Amino acid sequence: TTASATGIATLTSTGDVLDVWYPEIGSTDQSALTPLEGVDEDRNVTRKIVTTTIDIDAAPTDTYDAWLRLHLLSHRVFRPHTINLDGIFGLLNNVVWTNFGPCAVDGFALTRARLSRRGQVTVYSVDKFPRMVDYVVPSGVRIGDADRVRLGAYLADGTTVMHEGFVNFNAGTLGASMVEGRISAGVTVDDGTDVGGGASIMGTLSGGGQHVISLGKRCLLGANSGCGIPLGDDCIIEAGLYITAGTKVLFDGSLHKASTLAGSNGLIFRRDSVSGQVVAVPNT
Amino acid sequence: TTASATGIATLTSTGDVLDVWYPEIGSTDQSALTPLEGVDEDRNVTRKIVTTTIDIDAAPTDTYDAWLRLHLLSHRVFRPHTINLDGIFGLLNNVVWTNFGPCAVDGFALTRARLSRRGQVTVYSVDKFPRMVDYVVPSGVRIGDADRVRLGAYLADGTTVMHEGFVNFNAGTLGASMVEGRISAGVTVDDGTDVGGGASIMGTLSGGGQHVISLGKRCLLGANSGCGIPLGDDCIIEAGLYITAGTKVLFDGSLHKASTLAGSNGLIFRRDSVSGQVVAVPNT
Amino acid sequence: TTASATGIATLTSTGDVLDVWYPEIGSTDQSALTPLEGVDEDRNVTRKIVTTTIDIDAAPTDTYDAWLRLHLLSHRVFRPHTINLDGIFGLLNNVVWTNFGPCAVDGFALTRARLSRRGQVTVYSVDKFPRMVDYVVPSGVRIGDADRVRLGAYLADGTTVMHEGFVNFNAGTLGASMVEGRISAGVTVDDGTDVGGGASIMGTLSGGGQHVISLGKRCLLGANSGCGIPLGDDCIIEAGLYITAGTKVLFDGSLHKASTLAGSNGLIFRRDSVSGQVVAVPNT
Repeated sequence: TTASATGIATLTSTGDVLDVWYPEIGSTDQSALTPLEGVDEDRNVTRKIVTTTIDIDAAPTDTYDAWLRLHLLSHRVFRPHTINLDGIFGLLNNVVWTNFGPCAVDGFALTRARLSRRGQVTVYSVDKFPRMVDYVVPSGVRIGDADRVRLGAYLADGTTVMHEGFVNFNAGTLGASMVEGRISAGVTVDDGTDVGGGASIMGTLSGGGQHVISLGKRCLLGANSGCGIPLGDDCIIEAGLYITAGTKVLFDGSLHKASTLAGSNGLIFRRDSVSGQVVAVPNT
Repeated sequence: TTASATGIATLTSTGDVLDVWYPEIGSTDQSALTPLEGVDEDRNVTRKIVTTTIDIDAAPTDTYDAWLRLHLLSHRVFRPHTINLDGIFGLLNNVVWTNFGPCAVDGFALTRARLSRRGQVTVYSVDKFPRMVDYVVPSGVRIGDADRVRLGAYLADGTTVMHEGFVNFNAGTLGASMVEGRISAGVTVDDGTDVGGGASIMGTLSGGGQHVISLGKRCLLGANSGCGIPLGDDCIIEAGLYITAGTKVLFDGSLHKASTLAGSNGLIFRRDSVSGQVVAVPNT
Repeated sequence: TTASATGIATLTSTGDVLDVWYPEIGSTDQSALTPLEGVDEDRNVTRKIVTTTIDIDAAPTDTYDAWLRLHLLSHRVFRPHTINLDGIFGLLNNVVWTNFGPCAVDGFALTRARLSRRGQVTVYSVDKFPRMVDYVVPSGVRIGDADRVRLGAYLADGTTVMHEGFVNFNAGTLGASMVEGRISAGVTVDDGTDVGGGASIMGTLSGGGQHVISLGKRCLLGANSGCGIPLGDDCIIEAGLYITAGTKVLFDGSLHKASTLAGSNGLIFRRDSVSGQVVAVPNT
């Protein structure tokens, strides 16, 4: 699908793209942005209006195109998995995200020294993905510590991300959800889901499919729980319990790999003291 | 109990209250605050001195009264559960907390554009509760990442909140305590307690009482542990173990719901490899 | 070993040292820093160039010496455990880390009021250790939320610290590593290690040796796991499992304290549904 927008890019003297801000999508209005164009000699960058047009099904081909992809997600124009992001890591620069804006990692010590004549320099982050909220604040959301939501995160109207929640790029919520735990890249949860405090969805060593996971509607993951399998609607994972793809769970009298229960609806995963096993039992 | 204070409110052109700062409680001194009064045309708000008087036992009745309640907690004038907070969620506005101060969520894109003529705009948080430290820094405390303590948190002299700790409103510490994990709203811990790294107190799905919990003195919760029951003094929860209200624990030869041990003193909760159970054993 | 550097100190009118910045180590160039020297009457501090020389094997003896020690670590001049830090807690002041720089905890309310005539005051942290990145951005690293890396952290080239990672002082990575969990003071991990999301290394109640731990090369700790024992190379800890020094693990047909396996290479620690035990099995 064709998509396009007008934004303002921050460029180094090499022409490396540190960032592009697209305040809105599909718009032509350049002169909202003209008074931001210019040179910043302390940072050695220039800011320059650009117009970018892409095909969402093609892999991104340069840095401008990568940035527009992430804005399309966080503006909620497109959902996770409807935009091709292949190769995006090779298109984004590592940047020093400061109170004065993006700065190049090369020669930051000189930049810091020059900027310090204007004020205290604070570094928020050093990464290829900036903090979502500094580019897009989507409507109807709360974010308690906005360090923890990357540009490219999709947060549906009605979502709260608590301070210990985290939402990566190409990930997030498809309806109103309470996110107190960690949503890895590619993962989505649906309406009325509560990801409890410190819970992990698709974390390190949770799975071994060639393929990413999601949760359905009204799933409840307990605090400090984890989930490495796709779940359907109305599933519950007990506080403190990590269900990995390879966890053996007792369901109908025998042990089964949790991956065999992928996509189930209405299951409660919990520890069971009488059997000594993780059990999967029907939710009612 | 009657309480009162003089502060400065930030108001939108509708008269919605974005925030009130009360630098001190019970004071009359208006002209410390007069040079802050004014209009900010970029944000479209005005700042205006107010005096607010409340009864701590009555439910709050407007936004000013809500804000004073949260200041009374974080100034440590009153302890958690001695101030009525019923309805507070309906009195607080969702706000965009920026480096230029509070901004309205409605029309933030225009606000961001106007503010950007003065400097880089950074959004810290989008929420109904601001970061405590921007209103009150209570004496004798350390806070490693101050995104993680909400205004309304009560931190006793001698408390350290580590970077992965979190303290909600109406919650916190009643004596000198090390907080490396997460204290939900309504929860308090007492003197010499260590909430270990990533531990959860009263998290999502930890309990099913009609009622909130607390820990006593000198409780030690291991890293990545959890507790969904009130505990007395000198209790220990093993690292990595979540004790929910419904967890079956082996105590005196039989299995009991952990809720039956609510308020105990001197218990160690740990996994036991010879029984395959969570055991509760006497601390000595 | 003798070490020295030129920096700029922030001093209160008592001469208490709030911070020292040493932009580079072993250098004489004072006049890069002269235009920063001065008085800040709102904060009541002065900034003053200093030259500091220490012996890395001697305990630190004043505040300047403490600060240089932490810079030597985060500049990667010396590795964790090659600099004596005994007594450092008594040499560092508790500071209010603000957007205007370090401020004294004593009389902060007056400082906040004075600074507010220049702009919104934001408090980032209140602690004895500042945020590493505001003093040193080491080359070749990404840090998603830079609140979570203390000055004194050693991050090897090629390291990513994700937003829920944390690295204390005198701790970190000895080669390229993915840090998504929490590295306590004194702990190091080596090349190709992945500390999964929310994992804890040497957290509260994980151990009872008189002595700190480390992980070797290519160790994989699952999300929400924990480790309280030194491990060698190529070890794996299952997602959701905490291996404490006192955890009983099944290895060769009998139960052994995990501390007896300290320093092993090529072990996989996982829950085993058929035995009901934590097992340690060979990695291949």
